[PDB]
Amino acid sequence: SGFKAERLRVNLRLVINRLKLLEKKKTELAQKARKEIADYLAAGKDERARIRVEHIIREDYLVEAMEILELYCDLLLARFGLIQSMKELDSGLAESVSTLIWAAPRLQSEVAELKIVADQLCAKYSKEYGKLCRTNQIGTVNDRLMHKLSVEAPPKILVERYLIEIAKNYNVPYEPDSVVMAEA
Amino acid sequence: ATLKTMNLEKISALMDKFEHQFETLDVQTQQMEDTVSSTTTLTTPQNQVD
Amino acid sequence: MSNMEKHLFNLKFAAKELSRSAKKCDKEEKAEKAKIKKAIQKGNMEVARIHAENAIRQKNQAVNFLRMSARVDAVAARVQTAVTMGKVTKSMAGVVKSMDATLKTMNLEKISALMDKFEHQFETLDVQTQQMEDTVSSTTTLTTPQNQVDMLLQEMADEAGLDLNMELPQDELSQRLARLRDQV
Amino acid sequence: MLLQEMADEAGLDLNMELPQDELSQRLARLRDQV
Repeated sequence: SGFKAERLRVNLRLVINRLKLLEKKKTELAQKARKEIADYLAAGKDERARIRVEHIIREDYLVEAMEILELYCDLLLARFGLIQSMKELDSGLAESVSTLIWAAPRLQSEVAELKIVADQLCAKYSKEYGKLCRTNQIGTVNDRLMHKLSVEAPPKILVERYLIEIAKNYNVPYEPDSVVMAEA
Repeated sequence: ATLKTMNLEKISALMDKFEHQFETLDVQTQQMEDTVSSTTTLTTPQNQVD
Repeated sequence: MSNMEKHLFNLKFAAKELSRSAKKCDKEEKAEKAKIKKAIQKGNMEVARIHAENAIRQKNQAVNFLRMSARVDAVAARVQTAVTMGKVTKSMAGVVKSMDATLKTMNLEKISALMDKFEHQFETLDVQTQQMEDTVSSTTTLTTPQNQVDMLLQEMADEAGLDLNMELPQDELSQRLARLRDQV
Repeated sequence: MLLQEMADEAGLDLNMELPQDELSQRLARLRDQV
């Protein structure tokens, strides 16, 4: 198998600590980035402000995804007894285990330990289950997290709404795209 | 180099060991302090302290 | 000096060198401003312009040097953390191994044994002093007759105004528990 | 076990108990397919 329970336990703790730092850091970098949007709006460079807002939306979704994975790591730590007890997958862990396996190849650039967590879960359960997770053929990965780590561009109505609210907060004039706002 | 030869897993291990060994050295001082307390039990009667 | 401490020293030095460069630009921008004044009074408008360009170029150089100085400092502050927490981590790794050795060669069972022995041997050395003190008491029995000590104690008690009789010999929970033991 | 011990001290994740290009594999498939 190659499964070592203390590898899984140690790395789940490391993943939580690293995600808790990245949430904080990426939240602060969004504060700095929203002022940059106001600067483009003040300069009347609205078409670039739209594209810079897509960066902020993606990092905001990412932070919300990190909060979900930090919760599923802490759930596996809370019910770690069941992992090392049974050989079958408990139904209460199914969402958590499948999601962490699905997320790992997306997040492994930033959270190196999450690669190791997924490896260990794919050792404890079958390599086959480990494949059904990565494709969500298993039909168990958390939908709300899959949405937040999608590669698609934001809805253009969201981009406009972001600009409107940033414009308000920094007291900068902005007029949204009527062609987009008609789709509301 | 340093983050290779002392990776976070190896640090986690070291920290857990550190803590567990200080739990031991507290069990040890407790039982030394109870050995001295019973050895000198006639020099400090409870009622005289009270 | 550690290889990181060499880098830390070089960064701290470079931050100061930049800060000095900014001060030198402030000094020279103040000097060029004085030369514009003189050149205007003499109607040397070409020379006035040359000094004007110098003054504006050193005003702006100063800001650049000052901003880089700030960045190099921030880095140096963070390499300082790495140097310190390196030393702390190595000291704590040392502690862990020297305590690991000592807790092997003096384990808690061996300590328990040592402590019991210690106590039992001091019980012995109390039996020993008791029987030395009784050997001296009987050897010198004629030098201190009982009645002379009793009479001196009574005399000293009379002078002290104390009613306690010195010829005669001189808690409840214990007595309650004693009665219980016999009653069952 | 000695290789694993030395790898642990080196901070290397490579497992030493277990055993440890594409053009070759493409051409192999071609040979069988014809």
